[PDB]
This record gives sequence, C-alpha cells and structure tokens, in this order.
Amino acid sequence: KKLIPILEKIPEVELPVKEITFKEKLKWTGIVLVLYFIMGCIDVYTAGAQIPAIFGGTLITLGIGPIVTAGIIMQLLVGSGIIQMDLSIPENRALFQGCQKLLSIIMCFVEAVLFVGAGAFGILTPLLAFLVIIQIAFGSIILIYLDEIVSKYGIGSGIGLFIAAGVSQTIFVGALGPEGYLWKFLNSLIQGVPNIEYIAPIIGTIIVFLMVVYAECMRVEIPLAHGRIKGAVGKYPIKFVYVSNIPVILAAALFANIQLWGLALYRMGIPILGHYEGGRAVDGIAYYLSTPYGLSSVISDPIHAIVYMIAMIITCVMFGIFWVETTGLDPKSMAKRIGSLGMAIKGFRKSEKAIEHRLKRYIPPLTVMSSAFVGFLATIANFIGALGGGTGVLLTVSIVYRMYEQLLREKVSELHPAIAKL
Repeated sequence: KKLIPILEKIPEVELPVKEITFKEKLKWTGIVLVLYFIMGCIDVYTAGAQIPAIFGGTLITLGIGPIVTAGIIMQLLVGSGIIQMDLSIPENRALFQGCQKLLSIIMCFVEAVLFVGAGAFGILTPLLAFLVIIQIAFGSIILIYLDEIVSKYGIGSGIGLFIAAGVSQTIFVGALGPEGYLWKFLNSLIQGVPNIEYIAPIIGTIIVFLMVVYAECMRVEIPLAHGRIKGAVGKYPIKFVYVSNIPVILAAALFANIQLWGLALYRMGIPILGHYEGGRAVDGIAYYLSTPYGLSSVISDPIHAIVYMIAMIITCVMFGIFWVETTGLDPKSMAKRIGSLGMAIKGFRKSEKAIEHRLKRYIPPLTVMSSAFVGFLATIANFIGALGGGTGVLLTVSIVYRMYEQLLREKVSELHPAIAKL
C-alpha cells in the first residue's frame, strides 16, 4: 500500500508516441529556456523595492528547485536503507519517482515559507507574506512542469538546462551587462586608477573554466573483447567526472538547505545551527559549512577551509554511494547489453554472470573515487572562486557538454529510425 490516491491526483505530461523531430525537440527546448529567463526578469508582486538578493538567489540559491531538495531526502532514505526498495520492478521505480515528485511540491511550499520566514524580504506583513509565498512556490512549480516538458518533448534536461542557463546568463551579464565587470574595470583604466578587483573575478572564471574543462575530459577507458571476432578491438570510455554530476548537485544542495535552515531557524527560533547576523552565518555548523567563493579566496581562515573541503568530500562520497543502491549504473542491465554484442571485458570472462560480476565489483570504487574527486575539485574551484559560482560553472561545463552529445546522438538518430538503444 502507498500514497497512491493523492499520487494519482498529481498531474503529468502526455508523452506522444508520435514523431517528435529533432527540429521539434529543439524548438521545444528553446521555448522552455526563454520562459525561464523571462521568469528571471519579472519581480514578485510586493509593494516595495526593499531587498535585492539577486546575488544569493542568482548563484544557485533560490532557483533551487525544491526538486533538488526533495531528491536529497529520497536519496537519503532510499539510500541509508532506512526504507529499502528494489526498484527493478516498475513499481519501486515509479514508486521512488512518483513519491519524490510529490515531496518536490511539499518542499516547493516549505522552501517558499522558509525563505520569507528566513527574512529574505523584510516586511513580514502576514498578509503580504502569505501572498508572496504563493507566487513563489507556484513559480517553482512551473519549473517542475517545464522540466517535465523538456524531459519529454525536447533535448537535455530541465534542471540541467536551468542550471547551465542560470550560470551562463549570470556570466555574460555580470561580466558584460549593465553594471558589468569588464566595463567597470575598463572604465577604471580610463579613469586612470586601474582597479584589479574589477578584472579579478573575470579571470577567476576563465581559470576555473579552463580547469573544469581539463577535468571533464579525463575518462576511464575499459578495453573490450572482440565481438565473435579475434584480436584487440574495444576501448570503451566512461565519464569519470559526469558520473558524479547529479551527485555533487545534491551535495552543494545540502549545504544550501543548511545555510537557509540555519538562518531560518535562527530569526524564527533558537540558534540550533548557528549565529548568523549580517545576513549569513558567522558561527556554528552553518559557518563551518559555508562556501568561501564570490570574488577572492579567503586565506584569513585556514581551518575554515580544511573543514569545508573535508565536509564536502565526505558529503559527495555519500550521495554517490546513495546513487549506487538506487539508480546509477545498474550491472544487471549492463549484463545483457554487454552480452547481445557479446563483448566481454579485455581481461576476460565472456559469461553473463561472469562479466556482470567483474562489473558489480569495479563500480563502487569508481563511483566513490569519482565524486571524491569532483567534490574536491568543485570545492577548490570555489576557493579560487569564479563568476556564476565556481561549483555552478563546473556543473554547467559538464551539463553543457552532455548536452552537446545529446545534440549529436539526436542528429544521427534523425536518420536510422531503429537504433534508439545503441
């Protein structure tokens, strides 16, 4: 038995088995992208231009996608075995999912009320406050459904897009827009008092970017055994960085719900998590778990750094493993997908249960190694600090590339109407 009633009441998106051309999937995606950017330009209805935390929200903060938040819980429960489930059967698969979705809306409002209750606006007029929360959580809802759309009518993924979309925009705007940095620096030069601080963060991004890219390129190549033929053949590569993509998004996401739940459960109760004051946290768990990026790396707190990095690393390894018991690379299906072609490893064992085994073995370490790295990287990428959010930049770079491939797997599937599994 399960929360199937309300669960069945929750709307979905009609997936046509019809012909959805590349051109269409594309044009579909585009439509989503824009409404998003548009939603980013329209201010919420409130009589007063009081607080402008564009910085916060617009650096991965509020566009948060309560989804991520919710997904974090699922991974946690269905992860620490707290609610053991063998997805395999369409039940558990659609159970874990459908359920997470609902929670995504619950959190949609919880986050909403949590933001205003965290003093994100200033005037807590119970009336106006309510009104705001409405609009807010509801917009996030539009994203949940826009994702559904892209996820079943376009290319790439909603979340993924949105992340890359937000990051990319934040860069072009922050660097070249109105109050752009490239300008503020250029002008500072004309003015005759060259200000390194203006050009600075721009450099930081390039750096991060160059770095993030290099790391994104490394792969774990696994030689393969000829398909019924003889001699050296395969050399299959796995995405050592992209493997822990979704994972790292959940990690930095967790820290996000801490700073938000700390400040929240600070000016609305007892300082359980930490003492903030001045907007953010200047003490407590929150403190020891607050990313140091923005403009320039902060050396004036060596210990703070260490803790964080280690704190992140361990959190990344965590969601990675929880990505293993759940979804992730499931050998079972790897089994025959390796079998049909009959391409056993380069090592040996052309037997189903055989290969299938050497795989269920190589996974964990790979997954664990992956995230540990990624997380470390992302963290160090924040120390260095870059526009849009070093960490965000990382995700983007990857999400963008996984998007490119997508555009190719599509560009080709737009010819041989059959090989939609190879």
